[PDB]
Amino acid sequence: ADPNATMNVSLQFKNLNDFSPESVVNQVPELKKLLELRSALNALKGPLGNLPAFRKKLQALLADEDGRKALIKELGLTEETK
Amino acid sequence: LPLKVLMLGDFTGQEDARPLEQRAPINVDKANFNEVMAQQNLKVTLTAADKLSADPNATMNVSLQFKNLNDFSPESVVNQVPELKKLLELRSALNALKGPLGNLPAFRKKLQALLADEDGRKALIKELGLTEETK
Amino acid sequence: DKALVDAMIAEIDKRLSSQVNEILHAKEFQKLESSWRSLKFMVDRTDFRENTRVEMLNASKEDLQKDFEDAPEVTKSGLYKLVYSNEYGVFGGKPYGIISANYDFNVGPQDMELLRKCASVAAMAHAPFIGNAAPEVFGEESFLKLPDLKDLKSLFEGPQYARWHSFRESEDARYVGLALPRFLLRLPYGEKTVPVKAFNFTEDVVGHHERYLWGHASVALTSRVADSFAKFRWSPNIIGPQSGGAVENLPLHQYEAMGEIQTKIPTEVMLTERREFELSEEGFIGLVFRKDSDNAAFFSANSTQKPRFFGNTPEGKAAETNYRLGTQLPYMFIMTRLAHYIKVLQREQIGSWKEKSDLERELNHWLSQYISDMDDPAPAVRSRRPLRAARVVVEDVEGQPGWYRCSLQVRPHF
Repeated sequence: ADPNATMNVSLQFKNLNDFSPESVVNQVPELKKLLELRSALNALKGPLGNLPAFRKKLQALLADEDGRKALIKELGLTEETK
Repeated sequence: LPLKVLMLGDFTGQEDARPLEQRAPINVDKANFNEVMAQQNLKVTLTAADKLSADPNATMNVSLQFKNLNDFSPESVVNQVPELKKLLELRSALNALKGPLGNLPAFRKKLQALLADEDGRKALIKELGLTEETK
Repeated sequence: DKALVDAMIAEIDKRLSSQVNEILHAKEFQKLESSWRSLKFMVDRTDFRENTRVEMLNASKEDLQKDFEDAPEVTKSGLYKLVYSNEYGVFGGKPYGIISANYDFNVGPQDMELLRKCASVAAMAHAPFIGNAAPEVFGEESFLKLPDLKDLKSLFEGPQYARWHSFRESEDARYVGLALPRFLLRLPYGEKTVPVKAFNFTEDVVGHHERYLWGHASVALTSRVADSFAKFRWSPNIIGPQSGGAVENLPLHQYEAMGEIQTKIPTEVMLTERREFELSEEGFIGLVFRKDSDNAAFFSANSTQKPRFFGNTPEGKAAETNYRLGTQLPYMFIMTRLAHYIKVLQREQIGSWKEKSDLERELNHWLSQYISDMDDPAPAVRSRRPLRAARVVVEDVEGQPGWYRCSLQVRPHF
């Protein structure tokens, strides 16, 4: 929620399918980390993995040094308390 | 065109000095599998823990030989290991005696025969004689 | 009095079985035995009257590496000599259909290099190489720990698997196929279920399931290929409980649990659908156990090769489809049979008065023999005719008199 916050991206294209949002997210870590977090939350909510695995993978996702602490906090705020 | 498969693996207890190509492949089928085993000639020289006594330093070395799959049965294993074959002969002697199939003189003679084997240990001999009823 | 003598027999048999267990549970003895017994389990499940043949080649992995590293090139290795040279590349001979290696592979560099050489040979001769993977490949002591693995895909990201990761990207990986858990070959000896003569032997399997005579599942997969070929002369029907990938008649072993009874699973673990799917994504051929029965199934036979991703456009998705088709052994087998037939039959045509268009016409008429392009052929009848469409183009190489460049593309049934 900062109007001075800007995001610089370096996208690369080899075929037209590289213009799809999936590729765009794959090439922008500030979004790819959020997609990995999405997969983690859906897996947890569907009971596909236990809480220890969930915690390990969450640490893995949030460890990315290119992410902002604010983004990390917004991602951790989505984790259910249990 | 037939469907030909090549099974490559360690079918023997040791590597051959023969160059890998020099050694030839063997055609196998249901009408000659056992013959293929016998011609291949199986042998295992190996040492296992000697559990016929109460000594952790006691080890037993065996040299098993295989010509067919039936040779992997415990009967063949015992037949090829005198430290166990003598115990099976002792078993037969004790069952014959307990079933009254032979008299005490025959029992004694056969017992001497079984225990005479020079490859047996004196401890094993004592354990075998301890199984003979006093009468 | 006789009761005491019977007690003597009980103690004597107790000691004798104590030692016999040491013999029968020895790793060397079990190596030899499982080798031969698994071999027979394969052979007696085939049908030599259906033009099925099998040859035995005694070779250890260490000596395979010794030959491949000693030779200056794979074309001069002994295995290549007896696989390609004496067969596929010999006028009057016959080509080897597939190679079954009774070995377990780890992530070790020696095993990786051996896999590379086997992929090269299999690619040159158009014959896949099938083997098994060892439990430590997953970082576990034994396959019994598979349900504890939370994420194999993440497990494979560690640097320990760098070489395997590149191997999956090689174009020769299409000729490599590795299986997962092993399977029981013998039920433990027992006075009722598996008795022996004279000596009252009751085999005592301890807490270590390694006491069980495990066998390499590669042989079971080989039986699948054999059955498909015995019925149809082609090897595509080996990936389903009803299609022909089902292994029936597995050994069972009921024993006491915590006061109840339970059977030792014929495979080390009872793989769930999700775990099997993960293994399939990792390029492994997992033989899954049908719960509460004596039947297992191979749901899929993906090769080691990892599929490539292309741009999501019409052409890109088409490229993805073709590549995955290449990544699947059930279609690779059709390709390999086609290559064998082409080599053999074309050799006989060398010397005939053939113009380019003559090649086109004859090759079309020949390829049509394995095509089932009907609106709805009987299911599992396009088994005998695995192809649905096929296209052949013939050009002349320019610079000499009478050799051509042929392109053959096939669309088989899904």
